[PDB]
Amino acid sequence: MIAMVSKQPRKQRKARYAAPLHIRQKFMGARLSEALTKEYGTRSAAVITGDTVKVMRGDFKGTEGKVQSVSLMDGTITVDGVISTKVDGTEVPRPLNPSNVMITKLEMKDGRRASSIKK
Amino acid sequence: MSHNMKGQKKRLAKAHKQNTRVPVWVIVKTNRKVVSHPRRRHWRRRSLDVK
Amino acid sequence: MSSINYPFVTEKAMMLLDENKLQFIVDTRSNKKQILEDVEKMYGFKVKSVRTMTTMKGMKKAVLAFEEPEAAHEIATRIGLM
Amino acid sequence: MAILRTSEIRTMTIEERADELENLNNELVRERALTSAGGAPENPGRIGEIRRTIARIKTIQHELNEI
RNA sequence: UUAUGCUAUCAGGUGGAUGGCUCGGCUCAAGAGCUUAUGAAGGACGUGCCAAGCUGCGAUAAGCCCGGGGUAGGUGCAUGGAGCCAAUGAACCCGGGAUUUCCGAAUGGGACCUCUCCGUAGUGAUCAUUCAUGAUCGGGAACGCUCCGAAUUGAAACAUCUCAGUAGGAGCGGGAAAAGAAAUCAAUUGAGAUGCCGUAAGUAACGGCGAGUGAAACCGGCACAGUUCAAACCGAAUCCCUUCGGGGACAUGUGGUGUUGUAGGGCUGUUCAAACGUCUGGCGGUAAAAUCGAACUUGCCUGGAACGGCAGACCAUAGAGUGUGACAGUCACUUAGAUGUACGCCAAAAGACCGGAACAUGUCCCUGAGUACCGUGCGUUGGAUAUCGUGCGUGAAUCUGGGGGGCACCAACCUCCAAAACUAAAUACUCCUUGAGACCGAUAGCGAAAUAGUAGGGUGACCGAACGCUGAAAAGUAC
RNA sequence: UGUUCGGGUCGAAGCAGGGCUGUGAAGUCCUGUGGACCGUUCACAAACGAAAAUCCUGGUAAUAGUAGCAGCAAAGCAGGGUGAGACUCCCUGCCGCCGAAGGGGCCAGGUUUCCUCGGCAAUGUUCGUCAGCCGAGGGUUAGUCGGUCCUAAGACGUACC
RNA sequence: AAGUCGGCUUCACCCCGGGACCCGUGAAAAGGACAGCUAAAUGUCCGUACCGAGAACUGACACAGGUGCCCCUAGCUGAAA
Repeated sequence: MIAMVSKQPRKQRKARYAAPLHIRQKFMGARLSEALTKEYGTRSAAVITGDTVKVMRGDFKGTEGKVQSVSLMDGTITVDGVISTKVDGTEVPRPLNPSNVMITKLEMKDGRRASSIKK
Repeated sequence: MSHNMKGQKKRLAKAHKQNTRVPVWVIVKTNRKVVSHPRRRHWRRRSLDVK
Repeated sequence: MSSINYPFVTEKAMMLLDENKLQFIVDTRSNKKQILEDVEKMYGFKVKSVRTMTTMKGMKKAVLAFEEPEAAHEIATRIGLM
Repeated sequence: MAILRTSEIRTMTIEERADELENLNNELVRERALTSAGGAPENPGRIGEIRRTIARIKTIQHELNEI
């Protein structure tokens, strides 16, 4: 969150860079699918490790997979199937920005998830 | 064999254990971005301003 | 406030076990009386004497000579040294 | 999970808390003694979690007026 | 094959300019504004599994506990290994607690030393008429008040003067401080606390009358607020502590009345009746983290990657902006606009309480002393025989009184009542918070885009750097 | 900066070289390189233009493979090892230095240089496998040795002034 | 492995005593002794490595300087260090 109090690039980027962890949680937001947005009443939600998302920008547009990992400090997610093959030949996962993906299936093992997404 | 008190010897010990290189794992963690250190010194140079 | 930090396990410190002495890193604030009483409370062994030095790491080392034979070995086994 | 929680500490008794504190001190002594040999600990986080559990126990004790 | 060389270009090395980017700096505006013996700021030492610096923390040591928001990750700068923690709701943020070594106002004594001695376990020093207890000490970017106080420089030298009550010093001290309700300013007859701004005005005034220095009143504004003692009259009718029994102060006067100028108050008498103010009360505002907040991630092309081009679809009280693999109102955070919020702060209705205001009468009483004034010396001032201060000397009056009206005295007229006390607001400043910017953009901008008052230099007072950038992703080059 | 009109991943700025225009300050374009920003109309501003200051900061030449590595003090040689590499590190022998100091003990001062293992990018005036260098680990034990106690010249604290 | 004996000398070290000089007349206080013997307990804290110098200090240096010195120094020659 950064209000129109400060329209200065220095203050916006400082706020993003020194955002606390509870604010970096909100940086993991991604667009919900049409069904999910209709059945939740919100347009976006935070990507969580486990739920299925479709990558819609980058080299891996259209791939659906489960979030393997989430780094809040990096602001990145790790999705099943989104990998870079390294000079060894072994496959490392390529971190993605959550704004480049779209949630298609939500993980609902946590009862707090509904109010987490909205309200 | 100059004679130090407890605090003087403690401060000399602190200086001695400060006089160490940055850990290799620290260098790896910082990606060769923290390799240097301001408290490196040699014993036969400008002495400590500690004692 | 316990004066004893932990048993000190180096070659010279392990050489004490064969003469029934045991070496500890202790709080530098504490003195020989406090170290003796705290060790006696900690392990239930009567301490015959305490020798103490200060190191260039800023630590204090204490070699404890016990009165009961095998007390050093038994404390080392209780801690997990032996 | 951790060694023992705040609810567990408040559930135990005074002597139970003292006994657990003594056991934790013994484990900390043993682990610091192992680290004294230079070799890496078998559980690097074990030492720190023991220290924080000891701090939690002491804080509960001070709240409960034991110390 | 002409070497050693010379000139030009090209390739490469060194180097780190240029360009671009920038979580930094600087300035301005709006807020907010004290803290410490219940041990502050600052420093030393310790504290991490591998941890040396910084940062945080204090032997419970990059941390512990409780409540709220947040919810799936976390383990600082700083994605390395291995573990640990977390759905018993962590991390993080807001509030409240605990722990909190030694030095340090530092305060049992001493400190060469940050420790050490006695341990009788510590009210160190100076103080407060109950000896129960209480106050002061140090710190704070600048600002505020009191006092002490240069020279360079200008005068084209220099001494009065100027520089300048500046620089610097000492004391005190808060969120502001100081001042503050005329012994005033006026001028023919008026105004009516103080402060600050504008103007008066480079005027009056001072001045080798040179150079220069330099007001105030009136008037226009910001903000507005008035009062309490001493005494006269009464005479313990009071105030404080308390273990609620009592104790302390107090007739050398606690308390009631009273507080001032075309005089006021007291005492005597008559009348009208009681305004301001203090307390209770918490309607309602303000108010933590924080919550919600529209509308595309559609086709083709280019591309590693669209936020681009060309078509298409939408929102707008939201087209400020930032991030996202290239230019994004519709991808994310946001934004416009609404919500919520513990402790607190202000706060209206409605109640409890001391009480207020006129006149008549007058051989009546009271109304601030080394004070006001004056002589002389010195400083300061525009203050000139007419500024203020204070050293010495001298020194009054009491309402039929006293002071002022820019030399003294006389007279007239006008004006006030000192020598005791308090008092919000308008004002100053910027450690700090927020915002903004024809500001700088890494030799600039703070010295510091910082492991920066650091490395380093000086015995010390003190002086003081350099160093930003892989890439979309380590995919950090297997064999 | 306001404002008008634009360019750019089908490659902006910058950079090296070149073509054209303009008297010129300069502008524009081409090739290469570069990888994300840049111009333009009318106006307005300034921390606005460098060849000079024994200018400042940084970088880097000629000097130049030059001086120095020569008084210390007679300084090494043979053989055998170690090692990828040996005048320079280790052993034996010979030959030498100091020998009322260059040996021994210790104050102040230093502050880990002490010991062991593993190294040689820098340091060592050459080399180096060696090392007071680099990295890792270890090492200092007191009733009797000192401080601690006492007071000296003389400081410091409190009180008074 | 011997490990037993004698003699000489002896500084620059220890004890003791004498003399001379005054011109500096050459410290103080703690402590100790003079009434103690026996038996148990206690004796805390700090320093302690190593250099102490033609390479461990200081002079920017592994610097021909300087830095407390020793109440430290063996045989011959020689008065003798």
